[PDB]
Amino acid sequence: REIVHIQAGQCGNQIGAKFWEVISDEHGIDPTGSYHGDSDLQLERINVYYNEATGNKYVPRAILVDLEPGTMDSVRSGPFGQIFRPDNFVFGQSGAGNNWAKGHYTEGAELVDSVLDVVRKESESCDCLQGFQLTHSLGGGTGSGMGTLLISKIREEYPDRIMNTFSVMPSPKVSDTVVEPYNATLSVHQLVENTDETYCIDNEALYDICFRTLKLTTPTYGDLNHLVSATMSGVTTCLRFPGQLNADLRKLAVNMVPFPRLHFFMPGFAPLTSRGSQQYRALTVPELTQQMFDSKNMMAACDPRHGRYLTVAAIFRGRMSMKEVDEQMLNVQNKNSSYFVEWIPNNVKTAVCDIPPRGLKMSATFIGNSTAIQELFKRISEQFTAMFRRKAFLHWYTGEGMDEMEFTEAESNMNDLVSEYQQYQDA
Amino acid sequence: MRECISIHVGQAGVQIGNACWELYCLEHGIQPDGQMPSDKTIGGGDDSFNTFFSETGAGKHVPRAVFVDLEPTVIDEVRTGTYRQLFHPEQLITGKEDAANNYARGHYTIGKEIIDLVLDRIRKLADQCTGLQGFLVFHSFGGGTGSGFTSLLMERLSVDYGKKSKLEFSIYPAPQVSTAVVEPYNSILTTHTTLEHSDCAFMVDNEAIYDICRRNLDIERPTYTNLNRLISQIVSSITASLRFDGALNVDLTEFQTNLVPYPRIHFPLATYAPVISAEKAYHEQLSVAEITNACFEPANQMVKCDPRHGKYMACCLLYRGDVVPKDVNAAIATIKTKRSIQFVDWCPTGFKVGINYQPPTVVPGGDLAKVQRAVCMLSNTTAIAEAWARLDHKFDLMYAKRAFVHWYVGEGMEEGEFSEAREDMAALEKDYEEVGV
Amino acid sequence: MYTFVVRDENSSVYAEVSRLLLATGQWKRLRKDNPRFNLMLGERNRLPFGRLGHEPGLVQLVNYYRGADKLCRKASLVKLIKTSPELSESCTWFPESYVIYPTREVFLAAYNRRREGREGNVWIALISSEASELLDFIDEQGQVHVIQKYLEKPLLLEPGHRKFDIRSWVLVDHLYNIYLYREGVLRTSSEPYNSANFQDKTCHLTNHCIQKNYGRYEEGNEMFFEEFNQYLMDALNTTLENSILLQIKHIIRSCLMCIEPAISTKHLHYQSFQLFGFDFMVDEELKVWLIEVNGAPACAQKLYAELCQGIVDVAISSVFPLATSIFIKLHH
Amino acid sequence: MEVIELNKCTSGQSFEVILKPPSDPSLEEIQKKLEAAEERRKYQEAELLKHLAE
Ligand SMILES: Nc1nc2c(ncn2[C@@H]2O[C@H](COP(=O)(O)OP(=O)(O)OP(=O)(O)O)[C@@H](O)[C@H]2O)c(=O)[nH]1
Ligand SMILES: COc1cc(C(=O)c2cnc(-c3c[nH]c4cccc(C)c34)[nH]2)cc(OC)c1OC
Ligand SMILES: Nc1nc2c(ncn2[C@@H]2O[C@H](COP(=O)(O)OP(=O)(O)O)[C@@H](O)[C@H]2O)c(=O)[nH]1
Ligand SMILES: [Ca+2]
Ligand SMILES: [Mg+2]
Ligand SMILES: [Mg+2]
Repeated sequence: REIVHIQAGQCGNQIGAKFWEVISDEHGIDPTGSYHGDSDLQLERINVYYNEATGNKYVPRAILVDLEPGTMDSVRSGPFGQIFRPDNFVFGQSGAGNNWAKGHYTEGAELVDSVLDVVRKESESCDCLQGFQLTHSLGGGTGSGMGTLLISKIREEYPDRIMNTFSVMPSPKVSDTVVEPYNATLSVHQLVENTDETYCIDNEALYDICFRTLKLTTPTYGDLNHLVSATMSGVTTCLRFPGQLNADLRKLAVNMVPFPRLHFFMPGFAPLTSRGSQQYRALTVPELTQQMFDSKNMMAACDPRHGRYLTVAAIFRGRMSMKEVDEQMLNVQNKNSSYFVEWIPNNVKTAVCDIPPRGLKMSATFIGNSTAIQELFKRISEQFTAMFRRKAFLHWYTGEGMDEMEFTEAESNMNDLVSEYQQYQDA
Repeated sequence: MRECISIHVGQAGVQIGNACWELYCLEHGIQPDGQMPSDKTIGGGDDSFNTFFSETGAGKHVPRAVFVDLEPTVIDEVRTGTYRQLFHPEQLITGKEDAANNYARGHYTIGKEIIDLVLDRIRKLADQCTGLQGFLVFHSFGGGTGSGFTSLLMERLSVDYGKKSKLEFSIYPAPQVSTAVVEPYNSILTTHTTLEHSDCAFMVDNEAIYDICRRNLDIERPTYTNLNRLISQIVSSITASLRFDGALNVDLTEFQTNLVPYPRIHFPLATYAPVISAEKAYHEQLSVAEITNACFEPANQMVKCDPRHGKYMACCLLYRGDVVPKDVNAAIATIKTKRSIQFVDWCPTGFKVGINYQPPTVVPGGDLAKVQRAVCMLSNTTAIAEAWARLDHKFDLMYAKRAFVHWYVGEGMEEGEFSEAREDMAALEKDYEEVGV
Repeated sequence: MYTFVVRDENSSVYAEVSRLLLATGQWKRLRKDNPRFNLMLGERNRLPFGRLGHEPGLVQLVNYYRGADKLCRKASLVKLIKTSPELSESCTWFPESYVIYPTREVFLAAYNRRREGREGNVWIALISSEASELLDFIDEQGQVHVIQKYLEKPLLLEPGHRKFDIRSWVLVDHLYNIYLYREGVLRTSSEPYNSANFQDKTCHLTNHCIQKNYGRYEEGNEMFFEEFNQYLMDALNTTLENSILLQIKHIIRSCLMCIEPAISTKHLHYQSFQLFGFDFMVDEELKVWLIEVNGAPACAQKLYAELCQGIVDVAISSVFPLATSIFIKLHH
Repeated sequence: MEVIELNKCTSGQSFEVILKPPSDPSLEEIQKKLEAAEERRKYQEAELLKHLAE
């Protein structure tokens, strides 16, 4: 059951590259795509993310997309750039200028068919394609605008497959440009209709985790991406390794998503770790459980205590007593029953994987469909209207052919999304 | 002799079929290559074990069984496992992508595409049957295939085999081993559609099998392999009369005659004892009165409920091992005085008993210990309706918010089929209510 | 921390227990329909016993015994005694009783015997001396009532010729230990007793509210045990224990050990305790009779503090430990 | 009490002890529900591919 991975834009390719670094290392694949590992459990489900090339080399089933060649040239020169298929690099030249309209309507349109051709070439060789995962950001132009254009076009050509995104939400604490609320609000409107599962990775939360918990005084995008590549390895554990649940992208959406629009999950990771610095005192399972439900480990700046969990999926990596895991997971549900909806029974799921991530003896990844995620969309909706009611910076978009209406519409659909999350918060 | 065809649907059905057929082979002295030395009639026979195994001129004994999953992962293990040579591949049927925990996907979308293939492969087994009595269907309530495709298959067998009996071994869903949050939906949807097409259904609540494995086998975290090897002993107890010489429950129609006086109320409660650990070698062998007494402790039931607060409509005792009728009647008299065994006014307060002297067999290196005598009680008691209420409540909690209903409508189902199924279940609880008070 | 839910808000008793439970810092109250509870103070109509004991990692306890209605429903109480060879033939402590269905033979079969023996032929549902005045009266109701002998020779406190009944509170825990509360109550009629023409409504049928006088001799018509023992001591040269309590403890033990194999939760997937309330009557021969069993009882305002605590000590915290006695264990 | 109908075999025996006496759809109609849901499948998908056309 193969997955086709797509990374678009600066942020898309950087967290995209690190992801392939992390999971290649976990599966024992080298920058040359040759398997030098010590366990056949590394290979059992390697076809999900890797194609088997000639000479038994492994090539990521990955498509790299950008409207300028800068970031993708850096990936190719990066640590693992040689593992990627060179035909799967698809770049433009003029760039999208942190402009949703350029990625979605004008500059992206020239390039979008060249990408879909590479997508088709990868899907055709799949035994049984289950779906796609897109890494991108919502604040820029290429990943924000062209990414949501590919999603709409992939839905056209593969309407019965799963669309998965790791979408990086913008924050003034980590801000490239004042138009980021415009780009995100236009992308969220697309994600609501054309994705099945979206991991809301808020740069606001990644900064606070780097600054406050990790005591990094001035963190880089590489420090934030370290947190992202660890989360992405977590949420993909049951895909990449064998388990009891017979895990696929569709079953995840069936069980996580009670209503089709409310498919925006808060990721979480434990323990939280900085780069290079190693932790030697391993954790107790009570510590893993307690941290992964703690707001300080949430990758979206929302307080889950300000909402209620519709569904939760926890995945533990490492050698540990699964009876203790069950006891501890049952403990937090029973101690905090008010923060779980009572009309969805048995709405917490726990899987375990024996293989730990490089660095830690045991980890825990958290995925949550909380109604507190509205706090994130409220943030974007406020930052949006602060500019929009003066029509500020709108010339950047109308010059590319867009109308004021399309902004007003996107504003309303997101505000609707907020009120729906509030609908089920007060049940 | 009259043949019975076993059909295993979905992961739970397939894996339990493995558990049962491995045990069936050990009981009948059949080897993983199909050879049965003790069988002198080579290439044929109307013996009782031929009710479940047909024969080839080469001396192989082949299960009258078909395995169907909408995904190859579980059945491919059968194709490569210890008993790979037992089945011919036309009996192992796989799709490419499962029903994703969705009844509507298993019944309509993927089921419609493969139902005719399965029925054709089933017809190949029926055309080796001089007199077919019916089918034994193994499935789960919770999976999309186990729930969706089974109700489709069961509707069709009523058409193609109208007069043949159909029995169910159904796995009732339990959070301790739950694969999906929508399993109450799948359970109610499948039971409603299948009810008219099933003659007798033995529900096995995974919660019961879990706790039994934990208490009596001292397994802190039981596996599917742990659960299924226990279940196969209960299934073996129920089918033994069809595979061995005996007077009780010889045809499939006797199960409904002895256990089902009312058509809708066809869910007997199975109770099995003794379950003793293989690691505990220091043991104390339980008498007839001790194991019969355990049949009325709810901890040994395949569904947790309180028979004392319900009425019985029929009660069978299936003993295996060193048992004589005198000790049985003595045990019954002792128990009758000390336990709340109320029968309905329209049925006799009797017990139908059968005894097989071959003691229960155990898988070598299993978790179950070899015992001198075992019993399986089959009681049709209204107290089992507790399981329906539990299931229907969880259904009512989610459906009030129409949670997850869109995944089902997105496959062609209508919201009204949910309400049809829940009303049927609501009637089923009332039917159990009238009989029990 | 332990968790509990409250599904009977009119419970005079368990209102206090949830108050005491919260006031420990080790118990949190959830919403009524939250399934992840350690303890349930369930309702009185259709308590969902079938849904209890199925939460993983949760020891569930409930304050009601499934099947105790047959002891607390008069029509079934009567049926329980006539049939059970644990109480048959004629347990010398239960009034000769009969159940009557409104639109039967045995009620008349012995009614003649007590006018043709010229015996005490008074009965009770409300009261009357003639059969037709109740059989036709029950037919007026539609609800099935029971009919039984009316004890015409009551013991009477002095001064005042006061008729009373005795209510002892009993607590059975998950181990089926029978705990009799050391403090009982006498609900004395505050008005003297009529003995011949009983058409007078509340002149003799003692109910705590039917007397609505009510609160004259001692507050609330409630004489506690320390006084009733002293009256017997001074007025009859005996004690409450010998004259009355040995029989009360016998009947409680007898009634509760009868239905024990039917309601016990010894090996169930959920545990159960229940507070019962027995109602007794004493005649002039110092002979204790069983009026009714009340499975949803209420205490007296002087004793709530002490009783509603002993429930927590021996019936709740014995299953959910934290970090002299007021009961009398009736051994069996 | 009363043991009745005892049949003895070499593998075992059977009997019945009493303690007290007492006191389908058509293949046609299947497709008219099966196929009627493949159509709702396609009506919903058409409205999607139409919405993507706009
Ligand atoms: N006792 C037992 N229960 C099982 C087994 N496998 C799955 N289950 C239970 O079955 C339910 C799900 O049914 P599955 O058989 O896994 O579903 P399926 O038939 O494969 O349907 P799909 O969703 O298409 O995969 C869960 O509640 C499990 O607890 C098994 O091998 N033994
Ligand atoms: C445990 O996490 C996951 C689970 C699945 C998965 O296939 C799955 C199948 N069935 C369930 C659930 C069953 N009951 C639930 C209650 C709440 C939440 C969930 C997910 C469930 N999950 C897939 C995942 O990656 C694709 C995944 O991430 C690592
Ligand atoms: N976490 C993280 N965020 C990034 C990274 N690069 C850019 N961003 C965020 O993404 C937004 C800029 O979008 P960008 O990807 O550079 O524009 P694009 O090339 O048109 O897709 C800003 O809000 C940045 O904070 C990165 O490497 N890591
Ligand atoms: Ca033969
Ligand atoms: Mg940038
Ligand atoms: Mg399956």
